[PDB]
Amino acid sequence: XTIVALKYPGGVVMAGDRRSTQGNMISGRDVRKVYITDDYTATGIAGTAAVAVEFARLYAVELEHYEKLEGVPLTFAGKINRLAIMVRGNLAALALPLLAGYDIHASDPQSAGRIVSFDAAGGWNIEEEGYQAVGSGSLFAKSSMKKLYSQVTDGDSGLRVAVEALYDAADDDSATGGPDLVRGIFPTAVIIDADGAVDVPESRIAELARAIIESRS
Amino acid sequence: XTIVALKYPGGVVMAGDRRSTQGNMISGRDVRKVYITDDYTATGIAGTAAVAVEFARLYAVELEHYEKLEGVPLTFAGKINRLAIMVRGNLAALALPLLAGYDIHASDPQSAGRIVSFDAAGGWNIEEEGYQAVGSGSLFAKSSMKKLYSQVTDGDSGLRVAVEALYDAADDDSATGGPDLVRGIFPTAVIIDADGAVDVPESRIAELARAIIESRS
Amino acid sequence: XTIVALKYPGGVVMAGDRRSTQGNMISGRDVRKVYITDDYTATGIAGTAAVAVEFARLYAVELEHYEKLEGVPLTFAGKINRLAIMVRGNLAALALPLLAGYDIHASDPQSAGRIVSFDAAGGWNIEEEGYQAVGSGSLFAKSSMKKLYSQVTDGDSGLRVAVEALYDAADDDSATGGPDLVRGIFPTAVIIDADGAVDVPESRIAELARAIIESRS
Amino acid sequence: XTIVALKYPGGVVMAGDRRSTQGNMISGRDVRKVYITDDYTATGIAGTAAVAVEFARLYAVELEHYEKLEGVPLTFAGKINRLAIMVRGNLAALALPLLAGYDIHASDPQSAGRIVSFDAAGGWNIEEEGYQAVGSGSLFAKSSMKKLYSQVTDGDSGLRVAVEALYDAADDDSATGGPDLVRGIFPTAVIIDADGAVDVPESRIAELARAIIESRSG
Amino acid sequence: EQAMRERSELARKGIARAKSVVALAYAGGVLFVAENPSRSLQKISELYDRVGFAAAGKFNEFDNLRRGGIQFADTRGYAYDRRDVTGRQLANVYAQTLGTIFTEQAKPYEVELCVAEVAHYGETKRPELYRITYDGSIADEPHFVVMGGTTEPIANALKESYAENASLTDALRIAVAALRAVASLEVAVLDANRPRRAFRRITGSALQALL
Amino acid sequence: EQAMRERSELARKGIARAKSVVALAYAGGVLFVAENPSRSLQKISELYDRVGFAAAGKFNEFDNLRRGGIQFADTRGYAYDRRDVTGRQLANVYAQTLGTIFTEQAKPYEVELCVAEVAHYGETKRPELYRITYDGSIADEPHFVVMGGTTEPIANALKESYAENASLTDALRIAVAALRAVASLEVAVLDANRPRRAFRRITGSALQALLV
Amino acid sequence: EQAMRERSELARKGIARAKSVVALAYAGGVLFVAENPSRSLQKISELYDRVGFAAAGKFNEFDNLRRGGIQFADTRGYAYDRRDVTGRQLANVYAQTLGTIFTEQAKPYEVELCVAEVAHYGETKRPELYRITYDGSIADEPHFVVMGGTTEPIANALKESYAENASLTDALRIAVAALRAVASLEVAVLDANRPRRAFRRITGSALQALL
Amino acid sequence: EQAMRERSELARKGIARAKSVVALAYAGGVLFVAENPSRSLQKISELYDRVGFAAAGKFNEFDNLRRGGIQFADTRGYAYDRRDVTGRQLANVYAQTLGTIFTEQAKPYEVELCVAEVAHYGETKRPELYRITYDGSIADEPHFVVMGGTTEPIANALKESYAENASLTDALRIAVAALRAVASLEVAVLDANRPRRAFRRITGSALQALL
Amino acid sequence: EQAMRERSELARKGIARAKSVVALAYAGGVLFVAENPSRSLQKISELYDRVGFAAAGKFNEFDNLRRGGIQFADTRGYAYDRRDVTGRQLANVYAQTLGTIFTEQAKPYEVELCVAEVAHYGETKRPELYRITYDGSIADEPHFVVMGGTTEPIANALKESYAENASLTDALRIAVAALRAVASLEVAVLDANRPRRAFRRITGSALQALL
Repeated sequence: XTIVALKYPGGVVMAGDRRSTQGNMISGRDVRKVYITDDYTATGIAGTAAVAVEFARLYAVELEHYEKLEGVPLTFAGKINRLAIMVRGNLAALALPLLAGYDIHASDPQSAGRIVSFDAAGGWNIEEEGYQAVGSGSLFAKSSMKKLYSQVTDGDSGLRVAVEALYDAADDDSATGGPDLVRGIFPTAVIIDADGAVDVPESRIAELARAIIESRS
Repeated sequence: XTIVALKYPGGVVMAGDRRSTQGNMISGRDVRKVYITDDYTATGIAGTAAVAVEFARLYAVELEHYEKLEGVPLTFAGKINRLAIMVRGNLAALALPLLAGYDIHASDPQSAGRIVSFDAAGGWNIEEEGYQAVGSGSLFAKSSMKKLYSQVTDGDSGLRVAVEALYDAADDDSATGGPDLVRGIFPTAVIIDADGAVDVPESRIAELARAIIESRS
Repeated sequence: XTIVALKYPGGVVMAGDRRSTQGNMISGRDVRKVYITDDYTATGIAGTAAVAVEFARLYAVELEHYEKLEGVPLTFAGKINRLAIMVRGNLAALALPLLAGYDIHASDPQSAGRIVSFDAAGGWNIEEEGYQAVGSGSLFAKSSMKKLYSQVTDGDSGLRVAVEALYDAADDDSATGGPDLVRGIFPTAVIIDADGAVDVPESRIAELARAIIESRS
Repeated sequence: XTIVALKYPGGVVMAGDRRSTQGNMISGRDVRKVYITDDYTATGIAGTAAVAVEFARLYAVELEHYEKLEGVPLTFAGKINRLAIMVRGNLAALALPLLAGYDIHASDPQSAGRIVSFDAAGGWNIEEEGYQAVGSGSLFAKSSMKKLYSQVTDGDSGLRVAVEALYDAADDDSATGGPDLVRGIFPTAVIIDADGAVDVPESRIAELARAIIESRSG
Repeated sequence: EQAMRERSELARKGIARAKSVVALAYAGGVLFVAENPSRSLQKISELYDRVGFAAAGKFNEFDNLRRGGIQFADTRGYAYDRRDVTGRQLANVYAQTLGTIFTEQAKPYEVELCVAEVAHYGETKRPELYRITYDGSIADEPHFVVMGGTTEPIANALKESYAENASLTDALRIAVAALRAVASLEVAVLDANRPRRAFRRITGSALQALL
Repeated sequence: EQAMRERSELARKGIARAKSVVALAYAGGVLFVAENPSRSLQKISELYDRVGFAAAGKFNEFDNLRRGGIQFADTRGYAYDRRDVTGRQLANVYAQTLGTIFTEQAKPYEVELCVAEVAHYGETKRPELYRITYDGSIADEPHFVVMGGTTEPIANALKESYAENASLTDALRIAVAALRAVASLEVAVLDANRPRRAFRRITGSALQALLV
Repeated sequence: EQAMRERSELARKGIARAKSVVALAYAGGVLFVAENPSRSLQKISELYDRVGFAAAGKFNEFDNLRRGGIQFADTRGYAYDRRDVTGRQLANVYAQTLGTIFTEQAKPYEVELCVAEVAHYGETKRPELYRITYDGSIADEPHFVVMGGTTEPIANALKESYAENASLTDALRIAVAALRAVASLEVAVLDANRPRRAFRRITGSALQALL
Repeated sequence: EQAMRERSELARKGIARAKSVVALAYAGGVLFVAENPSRSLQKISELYDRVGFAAAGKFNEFDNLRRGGIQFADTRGYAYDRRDVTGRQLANVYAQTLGTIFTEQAKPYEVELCVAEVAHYGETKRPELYRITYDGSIADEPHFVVMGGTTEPIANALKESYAENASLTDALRIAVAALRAVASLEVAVLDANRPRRAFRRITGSALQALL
Repeated sequence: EQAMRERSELARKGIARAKSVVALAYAGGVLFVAENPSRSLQKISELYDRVGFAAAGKFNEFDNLRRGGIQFADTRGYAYDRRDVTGRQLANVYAQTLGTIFTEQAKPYEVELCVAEVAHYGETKRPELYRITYDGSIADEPHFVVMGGTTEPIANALKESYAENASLTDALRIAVAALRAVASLEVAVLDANRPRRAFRRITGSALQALL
C-alpha cells in the first residue's frame, strides 16, 4: 500500500491508495489511510485500516489535549516530537507514518509545507526534496514524482502529480490499489494551506484519475 | 468453521455453522457460535464452543455494565472500541470475532446495519461491501455471497443468502458443518432490525436448508 | 485411561476404568478416577490416581465453600463456571475433566442430566448428544455407545451400556484396563438422580461385567 | 557515513558527510550529522539523521541543565564523563559519537582542541594523534589525513584537509556521500576556537569542495 | 464514646437536610419514589438484573457507592452465575463499606441506602427491602422504607395508608401522599414481569397517566 | 484505662440492644435458637462439618466474621485433614481476631459469638460450646450459651428449666421458653447422627410441629 | 461542626475576594464573561468538544482543576466514544473532587466552578450549566450562573435584565451590565453552531465589535 | 483557623527580614536588581531561554525552588518543544508547589518568587512578570515587582520614578534609587535582543558604567 | 514561634556546652584548631580534594553529617568532574539537611558546621569559609569562623589579633590565643600548596615545632 506526499507552493498534499491485502488475498478496497490529526497536519500510514485510524486518532488526541491544557498548539517541532515519541512508543512494544503539515509560524508561506517520515527504527526525518512516499509501492511512486515534480506549480497540479504517482505505484506493485472505475473507488487525499487542512472531494480525484487513465490509452 | 454476516435493507443477519473439529475428528455437532451480545449487537467467533460463549458473555457484560453506570448505551463507535480493546487484550494474553449490529442513532434506517470484523493483529474493520465471513470456509462463503447478494431485498432473502453461503462453505471446507438432516441440526442465526436483535427460530432455518438443498437436487 | 458418561431418562451415570500406566508398565490396578464432588455432581479425570482425587477434592471444597458462605448452592451454570475457572487455572500454572451432574432447577426432570467436558485448551462444552468419553480409549468407547445408546431406557441399562463402552475401550486400547476377574477389580461408577448422587456398588458392576464377557464368549 | 575531526593550532574542526543509506538504496542526501552541543563542544554520530540529532539534543540538554543548576559549566573531563555515561546508557537499552571540543581552562590555547571518540563497547578515548574519524569511510579518511595533516597550520587549512578527507572517504566508500554539485549539497562543518563553536557557512565548504572537484575534472 | 457520637451527628444531620425517598413493595414489585428537582442527577438506579438501588444524602458520596455496587455486582455475576447477585448480598457489601468509612475515613458518608430485590421472572417470592445507614447498620423492612429529610411524618403516613399488594397506580398515589408531609419527581419500579432486567424508569408522559 | 472502659461500654451496649440467641447441648447434639424475623439475614450458620456458629449483635460485623471463619476452616481442612478443624480451634481464631480488633481498630466489634462442636459420627463425644466476646475473652460453657439483648432473664430461665440430654423437641421448648423472658425464629441444629455435615436447619413445617 | 464551618467560611472569604464571573445561555450557545486584568492567566477554558469551564477564586487551585478535568475528559473519550463526555459527567467529577479536598486535605479549595454543555452540532437541546462549590455541592441552573466576588448585585441585575435566547451581542451587553454592580475582560462562547469544537474565544477587534 | 494565620505570619515575617529585590521591564527587556553582599550565593538566575527568576527570603528554601524550576523547565522543553516553556507556565508551577508546601509541610517556605519572561528573538511582546508568594497566590504585574524586606518604600519610589521603555542604564538608576529607601549588588537582565539565552549577568566594570 | 524558639534554645544550648572550634584563613590556606581531649573522636575532617570540614556540638550527630558529606561529595565527583565539588556546594547541602532536620525530625541537631574551601594548585583564589547552623541558616565569613562553647570571647580575641595572610606558625598562635578566652588540641590545615589533596593534619612534633 502506498502513501504519497508532496509540497507545492503554498501547501502540501498527501494522498493514499485504498487497497489492503492479507498475503495475496485482497482484504479491502475501501481503506482510508490518510487522516487529519489537527487543523494543519495529517498522517498517513501504509497499513491496515485499523492501524491507520487508531494511530491518527491517538495523535490527534495528543495534539488537542496539549492545546486545551496550554491555551495554544504545539510548534511544528513540538508536533513532530510528540509524534516521534508516540512512534518509538509503539516499536518498543512496522507501521511507519508519513506526516504532512503546514507551519503557520513559518516566515515564508510559500514553503510552509512540511513532510516528515519515519525510518525503520522510529527515527524522524524532514524531507527537503519536496516529495516523499512510504509503503510497498513507495519506490515507484518516488521515481515517478522525480520526473513529474517539475510540473507542480499550484495545489491543483500538486494533486494530479500525487495521484499519478499513486497510479504508477499501483501499476508496478500489486499490494497497491489503483482507481477502481467499476466500483467508483479512488485514492483519498488531503490538502493543507494557510486556510488549513481539508479533505479533497472524491469528485475531483475521480475527475483526475480518469484523465490520467485516458492520457495513457 | 464459518461465520457469515450480511446487511439487508433495514437490518443485518448473522449466522454460523454448528460443527467443531479437533484435527480431523469431529468433536462437535451442536456448537452455537453466534450470540446476541446486547439489544442491537451480536458476535460470532469461528472457534470452540467455549470461546464463542465466554467472549460474548464478557462483551455483553461490558456493554450492559457501561449502560447501568452511565444511564445510556455506548454509541456504536463506543461498542466497537470496547470490543477492539477486549480483542487486543486477549491477543497479548486466534479467535477473531465478527460483530453485527444495528445503529439506532444512524440517520438512514435502511443502512443502519453494521458489520465489523477483526484482522490477524486485532485491528477492527468496518465492512462497506455489505457482507463478510470469517473462519476456514470464509473464502467460499464470501465468493458465494458475491454472486447471490444482488438478490437480497429484505430480511427473509438476506437470511436465505446467508444460509446458502454457509452451505457453500461447508461444501468445499471440511471443518465447516452443513445442515444435518438426519439429526436435525442447522446453523444458528440472528437478525437485527430497528426492533432489536432476535434469534432466528431453528424452524425457519431448516426451512431454508431444505429449500437450498432441494434446489440443487 | 477412559472415563465415560451418559444421560438416561431421569439421571446420568458416569464410570471409569481402574488402570494407570507409566509408559508401557502397569503402575496401577486399583485407581479410582471418578468421585462425587457434591450431592448432585461428580468428576472423572482420565489421569493418575492423585490427579483425579486432588482435583475433585479441590472442586468439592469450592462448591461447598460457596454454599456455606451464601446459604445456597451454585446454579448448575455457576458450578460449571467455577470448574472452568479452576481448569484454566491449572493449565497456566493435560488432565481434562468430565463433569456429570443433575440440575434440580431444571424444568424437565427426565433430561435434568448434564454432561460437561473440557477441550485441549480448557474450554468447557455441554454434551447434547447424550453421551461422552475422555481419555485414550475415548474414541472406542464413544463409537460403542453410538451403537448401544438406543437401548438406554433407565438407570440400569444406562449403567450396562456405560460398562460395555468401558469394556470396548479396554479391548482396543492397552492404557485402559478391563474387568480383572482374577483380582475382582471392576470399573467404578456413580449415578446422579433427583434423589442425589450415589456410588454404584461393586457387586452390581461385577454382575454387569461378567455378563458382558460371557455374552461375547 | 563518515565524520571527521582534526585539531589545528588554536582550535578543532569537525565535519560530516550528508548521505544516509538503507542497504544499497540512498535514503538521504541532506543529512546533518554534526551538531553543536554547547558553547565549546559539538558531536557527530555516523548514523541516521534522527539519531545524530536526538543524541546531540539530549547531550546539549544535560550540559546546560548542569550549568543552570550549578552556575558554571562542567570541566572538559566532566563533559566527557556525562557523554560516556550517556553512551553506555544507550548500549544497555551502534551509533558511536565523535566529540570535538575546546578546553578554555587549558593552560596552552594552541592545543586546547580536544577530540574524543567511542569504541565498540562505549569506552571513551582521547585522540593525541591530532585527527580522528568514525563511520564506514573512517579508514580512508584517516589514511588521507595521515598524509595531509602536515599542511594544517590554521583553521582554514584544517577545514580544507577535513573536507578533502571526507572527499577521499566518499571516493572509496559508497555509504559516504561526496559533494553533490548538481544539487548543491556539501558536508557540514563546525569550528571551535577560543571565541566559541561556530557553524561553518555552506559557502566556504562549498567553495573548497567545488575547487577540488572542478579542478579535478576540468 | 465522644469521637463516635460526634461523627454520628454530622452524618445524621446532613441526611436530615436532603430530599426524601421512598421504596415500597407492591403486587408488581418494588416501587421507588424520590423527590428530585434535577433532571440529570439521580437518586434511584439499577444495580443488577433483579435488584435496584435508592439513596438519600450527599450526591457525590452516594453516587460513588452506586458505582462501586454496580462494579461489584457485575464482577460476581461474571465470576459465578448471574443468580449469585442478590439484594441480600449487595446490602451486606454496602454495610461493610459504610461501616469501614464511618470508622476509618476522615468524614462519615452522609448517606442512607436502600437495596431492593424482586423475584426472578418465573418464581414467586416476596420482595425484600434493605436499609443501610451511615454507620453500616443494616435493617431489612418487609413493606416500605423511608430515607432522608424528616422521615417520621412520611413513615406514619404510610403506616396507616399502606395496603399490601396494592396496585402500582395505587401504590404510587400512597407514596406521593406520604411524601407530602410532579416533574419534581424521580420514579422507577423493579417490575416482576420483565424477563431479565427488572429495572424500569417512568419518564413522565406515561408517568402522567399513573398520576 | 478509662479509654478501655469506654471501648468496653460502646460494645457491651450495642450488643445489649440486639436480638437474643441461645445454644444448648441436647442428646442429638447442639441446638441453636435465635429470635430472627428477617428471612434473608442470618445469625446462625455452618462453619465446618462438625461445627456451627451463632452470633448476636451488629450484622455487617458478625457476618464478616462468619465469612472469615469459613474461609479459615476450609483452608485448614485442605492443607491438613478435614479432622483438623475443631470448635476449639475456630473459637481460638475468633478470639485472636476480636482481640486484635478491640485493641487496634477504631471501633470494637459489637458482637458476641458462639462456636459449637459435636463429636464425629462414628465416635461419641460431649458437645462443646464456646462464647467469644467483643474483647477476645473466650469462655467454654458445658450446657448452654446465651448471647445478645438482656441475657440474665434467659440464663436464669434455663438454669432451672434445663435438662441435659433432652430430646430435640423438648430442648426446643425449653429454649423458646427461656427466650420469652414462630416465623420470628431462626432454628438450626448440629446433628451428631449425620455422617458428614452436621449442620441442619428447620424451615417451619417441622418447627410448627416442634413448636406444638 | 464549628471547624467545618470555619473551613467553609475561609473558602467563602477567599472566593468573595476574587474577580467575578458570569455564564449565561443564549440562542447561539453559552456565553462566558469574566473580569480579568491579566492577559496570560485564564479563568475560562475549553474542556471537551461541547463543554466549557469557567472558575473563580485562587488561580493555582482552580487551574489545577481545569487540568485534571481535561485529563479526565480526554481519557474517557478515548476509552469510550467522544460522546460519553458530558457536562453532567464532568461536573459530577468536579463535585467528588472538591468534596474530597474539602474533607480530607489541609485547606479547602477556595474556588467556584462552572461547567457548561451545549448541544451537539446536529441536534437541539437546551444548554446546561452547572455550579460546583468549594464543598462538592453541585447545583444546575437553567439560565445563568454567577461566581466569585459579590454575587447578589450581579445575580439580581441579571434576574431582571435577562432575556433567554438573546442574540450574542445582546447577551454580551446584559452580562457586562450585570458585572458592573474592556481589555479587562475575558470573553468566550460555547457556540453550538460549530461542527465539533464549540469553544471559541472572543478577543481583540471581534470583542470590540461585540461591545 | 489559627493554624493558617499563624503560618502566614511566620512566613510574612521571615520574608520581611531578608534583603530586597526588584524586577522591572525596560525597553531592552527585564532588569533584575537585588541587594546582595555574598559573592557566591545568588538570588537571581536563569530558568530557561527567555525566562529568568529572582527570589527573596530564606536561601536554602528559594534555591531549592530554583533548582526544581530548572528541573521542570528542562524536562518540558525536551518532552515537547523549547517554546513550551513560558513565564506563565513556570509561575503556575511555583504557585502549586508553594501552595502545597504552605498547606501540607511543617513550615511554610519563607520566600517570594518572581518569574519574568521576555519575547522570543524575532517577535514583539510585552515582558511579563509574575510574583508568587509564600502561600501559592500568584500575581502578574505589568511594570515592576518588589520582594522582601520593606516593600512599600521601594514600591512607592518606583511608582513615581518609573518610566516604561527606559534605556538599560536609566532603568538601572531608577531601581538602585528605589532600593535606597555597588559591589553589594547582584544585577542581571533578560535580554530580548539575544538569539536564544536571554539571561545575562552584569558584573564589575560593565555594571559600574550603567550604575 | 515559641515552639521554634524552644527548639533553637535546646539546640543553641547544647552547642554552647561543647568544646570550641576555630577556622581561619592564612597565607598558606585555611587553618583548623579545635580543643579536643579525645584522641579517637574527631571534630575536623577532610571532605574532598580542596574542601575540609569542622564541626562543634554533639558528636554522634555532627559525625553522621561528616559522613553524609563525604558520601555526597565522592558521588558528585564520580558523576561529574572532581572539580564540581566546591565548598559552596557542600555547605548548601548541609544547610538543606540541617534545615530539614530542624523542621521535620523530633529533635534538631545540636551542631554547628564549617566547610572551608581552598584554591586549586594552579589557581590563586581567596579561601572561602562557611558556617552552617542548627537551623539551616548559612553564613559565609571571609576571615575566620568560631563555633561552639562561648563564642564572643574568642571572636573578639581574633577580631583584634587577626592578621590576614599570617604565616602558618603565626596564625596558629593567634588561634590558640583566641581559644584561651596542647595534646588537648586537634589541628589540621588546608594547604593550598599541595597538588590534589589539601587536607593535612598536624600532630605531635609538628604542632610542637610550630610552638
